[PDB]
Amino acid sequence: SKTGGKISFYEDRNFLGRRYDCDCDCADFRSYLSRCNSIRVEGGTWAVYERPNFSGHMYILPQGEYPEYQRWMGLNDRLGSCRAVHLSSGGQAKIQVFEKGDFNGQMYETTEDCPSIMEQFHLREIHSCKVVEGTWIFYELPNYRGRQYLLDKKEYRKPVDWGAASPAIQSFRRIVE
Amino acid sequence: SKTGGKISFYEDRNFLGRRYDCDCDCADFRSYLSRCNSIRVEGGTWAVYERPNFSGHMYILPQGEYPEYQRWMGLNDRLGSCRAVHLSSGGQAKIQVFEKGDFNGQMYETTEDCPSIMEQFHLREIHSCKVVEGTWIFYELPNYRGRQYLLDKKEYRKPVDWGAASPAIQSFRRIVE
Amino acid sequence: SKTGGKISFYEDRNFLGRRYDCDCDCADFRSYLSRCNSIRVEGGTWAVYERPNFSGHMYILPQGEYPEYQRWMGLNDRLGSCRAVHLSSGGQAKIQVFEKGDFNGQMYETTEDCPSIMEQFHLREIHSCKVVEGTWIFYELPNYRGRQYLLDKKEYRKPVDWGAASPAIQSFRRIVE
Amino acid sequence: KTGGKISFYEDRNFLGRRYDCDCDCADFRSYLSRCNSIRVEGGTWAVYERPNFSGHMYILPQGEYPEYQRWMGLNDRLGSCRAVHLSSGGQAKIQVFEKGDFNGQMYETTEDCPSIMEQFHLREIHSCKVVEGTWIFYELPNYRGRQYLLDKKEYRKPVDWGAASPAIQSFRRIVE
Amino acid sequence: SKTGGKISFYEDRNFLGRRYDCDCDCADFRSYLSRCNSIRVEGGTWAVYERPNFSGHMYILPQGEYPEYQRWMGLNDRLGSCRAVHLSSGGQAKIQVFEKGDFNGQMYETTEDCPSIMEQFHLREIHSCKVVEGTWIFYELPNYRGRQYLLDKKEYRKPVDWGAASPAIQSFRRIVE
Amino acid sequence: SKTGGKISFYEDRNFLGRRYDCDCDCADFRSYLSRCNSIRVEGGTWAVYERPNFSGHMYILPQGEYPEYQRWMGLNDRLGSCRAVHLSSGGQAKIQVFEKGDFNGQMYETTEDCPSIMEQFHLREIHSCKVVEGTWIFYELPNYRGRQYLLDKKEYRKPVDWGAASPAIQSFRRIVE
Amino acid sequence: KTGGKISFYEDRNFLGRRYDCDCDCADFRSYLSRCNSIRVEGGTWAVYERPNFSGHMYILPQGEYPEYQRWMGLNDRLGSCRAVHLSSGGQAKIQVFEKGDFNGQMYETTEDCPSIMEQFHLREIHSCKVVEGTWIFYELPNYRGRQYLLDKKEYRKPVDWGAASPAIQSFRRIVE
Amino acid sequence: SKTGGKISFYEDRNFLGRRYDCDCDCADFRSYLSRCNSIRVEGGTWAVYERPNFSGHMYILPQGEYPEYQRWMGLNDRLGSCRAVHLSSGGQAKIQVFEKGDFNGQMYETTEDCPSIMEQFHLREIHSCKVVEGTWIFYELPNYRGRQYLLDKKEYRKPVDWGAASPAIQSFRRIVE
Repeated sequence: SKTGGKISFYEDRNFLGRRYDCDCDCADFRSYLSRCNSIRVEGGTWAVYERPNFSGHMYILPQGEYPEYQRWMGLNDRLGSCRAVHLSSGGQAKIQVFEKGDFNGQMYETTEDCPSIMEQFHLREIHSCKVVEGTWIFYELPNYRGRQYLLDKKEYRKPVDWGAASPAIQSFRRIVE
Repeated sequence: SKTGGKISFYEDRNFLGRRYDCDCDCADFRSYLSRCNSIRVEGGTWAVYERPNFSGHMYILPQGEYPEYQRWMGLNDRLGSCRAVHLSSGGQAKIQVFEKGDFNGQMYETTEDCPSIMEQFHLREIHSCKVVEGTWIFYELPNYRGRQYLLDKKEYRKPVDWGAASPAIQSFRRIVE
Repeated sequence: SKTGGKISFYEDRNFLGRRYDCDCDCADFRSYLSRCNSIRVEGGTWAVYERPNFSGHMYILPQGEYPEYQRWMGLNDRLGSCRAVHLSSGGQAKIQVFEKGDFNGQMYETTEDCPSIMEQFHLREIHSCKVVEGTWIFYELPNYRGRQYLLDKKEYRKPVDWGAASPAIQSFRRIVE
Repeated sequence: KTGGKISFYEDRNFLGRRYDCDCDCADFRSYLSRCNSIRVEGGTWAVYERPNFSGHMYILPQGEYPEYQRWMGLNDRLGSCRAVHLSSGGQAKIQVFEKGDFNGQMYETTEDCPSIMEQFHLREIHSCKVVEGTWIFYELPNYRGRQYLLDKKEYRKPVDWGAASPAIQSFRRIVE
Repeated sequence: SKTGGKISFYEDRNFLGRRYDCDCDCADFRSYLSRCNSIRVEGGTWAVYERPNFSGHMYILPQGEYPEYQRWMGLNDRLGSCRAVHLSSGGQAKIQVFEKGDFNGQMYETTEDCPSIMEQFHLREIHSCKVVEGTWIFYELPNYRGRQYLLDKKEYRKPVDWGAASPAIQSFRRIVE
Repeated sequence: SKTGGKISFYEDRNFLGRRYDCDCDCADFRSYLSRCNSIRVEGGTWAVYERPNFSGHMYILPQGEYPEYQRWMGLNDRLGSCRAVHLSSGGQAKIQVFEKGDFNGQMYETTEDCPSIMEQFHLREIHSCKVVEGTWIFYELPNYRGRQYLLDKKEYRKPVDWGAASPAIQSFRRIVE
Repeated sequence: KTGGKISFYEDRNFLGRRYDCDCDCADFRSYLSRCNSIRVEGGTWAVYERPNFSGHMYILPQGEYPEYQRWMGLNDRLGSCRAVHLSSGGQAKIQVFEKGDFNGQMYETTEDCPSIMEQFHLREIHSCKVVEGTWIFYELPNYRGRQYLLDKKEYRKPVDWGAASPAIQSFRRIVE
Repeated sequence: SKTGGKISFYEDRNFLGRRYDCDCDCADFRSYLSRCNSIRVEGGTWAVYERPNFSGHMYILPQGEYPEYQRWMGLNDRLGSCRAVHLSSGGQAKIQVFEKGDFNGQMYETTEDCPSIMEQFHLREIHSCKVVEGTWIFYELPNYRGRQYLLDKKEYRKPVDWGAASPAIQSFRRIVE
């Protein structure tokens, strides 16, 4: 799963026999193993399928050590393909900003970035803000220059709550994983 | 929120001189480094600060290699604390579920896992569903048993749309990583 | 090659700036890098793309250390997706066996494995062979047991070139790994 | 070769004295008395009962072997191991022609081609078919221009692979 | 205070079932594990807690492997937060230094480094010294130059006792790790 | 230095030539290298000596990258032995406990552990405490059983400051690195 | 063998296409055109100008080589590498006698000894001297009891090594 | 062997309980483990001691997985110090060269290297040799340049058994690594 995601199939109970290892999708492994009867998932979370090419019944596995096929709700040692469930769509973040403080004045909501809040919003300062999802950097200047502040919480009622000595912030941007 | 992640500070530019490694949050390394002119971030995103105990001008450094401080928009060479940003992958994950097909009849919206549809809600079948944020697993039988189906951020107009030949679904989970 | 490849993209020349790493295919990394001017392939062979979703122009990158976008024949630094390339190990070996030593008798070829060459091909013993490519195991009996001998890509007139003098073999196998 | 390593235990269930190898060892009977379990983290390995690769011999893929009977072994008696360099590459073949997928013009040599016609007399290659391996076309010779990718298959048009003109002057093999 | 360190929690005993890795402080993993019956601590010392946000009954686990919770004197199987203990190696480090031999004459006690004896104190030579806590470096010339001598937690009755043929010492540092 | 401590010597400036690596003391390496002209210290802090068997002039090196022998204050490429400076003597911790709270009543000081504070100190409860060095676990019962509390700070004025709902603590113990 | 790996770069200063080996490769001219830098992370390696170990050949310890002239190389032309298994062990010899450090009783065979006198007729060994390697004495035979350790040296008393009685019945070699 | 050894001590049988790891000698680990009933040597060969400061009874432990104190012949679980053992690589090779092929001429031996065998031994060419043990390099000239050939532990009557037919060599070297 690209952050250490890997999964290892074994042909005997309790991690024995031949072992086959997979870092990505793999649409068939019936060549390497005849049967899979235990799995260790060291990284990530896997769709694992009975036949090859992602066919048959599907069982899914996160990090952990599975010594018997029944403790993934399996029904045979028949497995043939696996797909990594790659994580949530990054498109989940959102933020609310206010003109006056303590959530007063005109308030504007956005799931995207903001180069010049003067231009897209016609506000000079920002005195309070709720983060509803995600994490955000506040910039004192347009174009993501200047003093930086990190909004890793939920709500903020005046600029010092994000560690600013002034309401001068003029652009903001989301971080992603 | 807890995997590999590492930051390295060098006294001199181009990754030279005394070196200090932070693999989690450090509130004062001024006794190891007198200065920092170059950073390497092998993993994660970091907030570094000019002063210790996370104060002063702060910069965010993603993975990357920064041979002088002007590459992290640094003002000068004084840094003193480092904090690693957590970027919750377990954000919101909503799902809607209906008792009739094509989103008719009774319906619920949940944020959380459910070992028994007919316990927590009063639906025996499930015939349509909306996934709003995240990706979920549908189970044939109560308490996360039976055949599993996997449901990404889509809409599902009939049970056949998530694979299932039937509407016999009586538990569901959200994914986490 | 196998699934252990890994490629890393840098935003500046000489392996500097923000860095993104793949070990599997990435539909988009435009939400991670503004540009790309150096690449480091640590494993595998990769196909890289100007645009997300594998559109645009395509450059092929083998293992090595690429300090500039012109050292992979690129037209500029706009890349947006990548995807590892495979080398057909499910179709990378055949064999030619021979009833009489030094290629007398009649010539029997396959690219599959053979359980009981009696059952499949109607010979009692194998006296010669040339292997097209691949590595192969002979066993004494049909069920793949008994003494085993292995055969790298070459030409053996008499059973002495592999590990015995008895002609007794009744099963053979290509090995994928 | 890449990341291969094998471990021999004098006792079953991966206990006792343990001796590790990642290339070949012609005799390790001095380090190891018996051998009743093996771990193979990477690669496939040939294991010989006696030193310098003699005696009965077993193959073992990666996997975990707690008894000698699990690798079909006869006793606990083994003393040398060779790693098997499975032939990587060597199957890339080709074929070309200046008209549409017909045995008219031909060319079947498994080297490289910096020039459409210097490395083999031909104006422009109009279609092709590999017999194994993966090959790369280059819109202009000495391997410049638009890169294009072909897997072991048959082609019948410069649009059966993604391109515009039949403009094609170079062909290179891949190995991994 | 910042090197490798890792803790692993298993849903089931003897290191089995779903697994969760903490390499720095985690304030709530109840959404990854419903339980924990076995822990592995590869690095560092940890505080784990029954409830999230570091509350409830707490246990300290050093490096080790704990196959049931009764091995960490656990009361039951509910754990929810993990915090890594910092054990400051840069504790106190005092040194005394005299202008005469055998601890006679003017003398100072310091906790901190000193680029010039004859700047901060008014001694040209240094002829005796006591190391109270820690280990220090003596330098021939001011500003951490010249020949270095190394001084562990000992007493030093004359300059010859720390190696030096002379008393020409005019800077010193403490060690840090 | 046993927590990842390693050092690498190179026979050319800027990390080139033959490289020799050392995890422990090494009383000679003039066989492997003729000259050392750059060093990378990846772990720990090293005494490094001019001749073999820890002889000649001594230079010491912490973590960092030293491309020229002069930037460790060297004078030649002559080096022959190295010793790891292993960290501070663990014997630095100390703690003060009080009968009444806010540092009242009889007060007892100890640099060692305490099995039964009733027996060694004849105190039933402990209502306040200063840690002067080290880190300590408080036990509600004798013999290090019972509820655990962690004193990772400096001073504490009533039991809840170490998270206790009661003054019932009866043994305490130091942690070491 | 243990942890050895070598990297060949087509370009100087560790750039270009790069091919890695940790066992031997008989020919890698297909993966690598030229070679102008090498990195050797582990082990010592023999590098041959031509395939299957032919041509001129250079040794390279671990180290970092940015030019071919840094390994005394003649060109950029090389195509195969063997890892050199430096002989580990093989020098442990011995000698024993029942009186005090005198060539009276003798015994010089470089195997093991579970029994003071069955594996070689002698009551108790009273002193000894190894000619190389490191050996271990055992207070009682079949290698039980107080262990004692001898480096390549000469001894002249069961107190020249740390023990009480001259009680000594077993001797075992070490290899690492 | 070399410096890459590593041994790990467990307080319970079957590699359980608290664990301490060494890669270099440890005068005391009684401040870390109450007991020891299983050991894991991952590299090297180790000498372990009942008491700190290498006193008490001594057990020698080669690479392997020791689940019980009786499987290293111990008398109980009180161990308190350890220290790696070396294998004399500064005295592990000699050679015997020969003026005339197949051991005619007179017999010249050393265990050192030889720069100019002309200067040292008064021969123009080397026609035979047997190597006692060790690996050796012949060069064409005295300064260790020219063509090189290597020689593993064996017996070569004519210069054909090593890589040439010309007798021209004037320098040779034992290699330590």
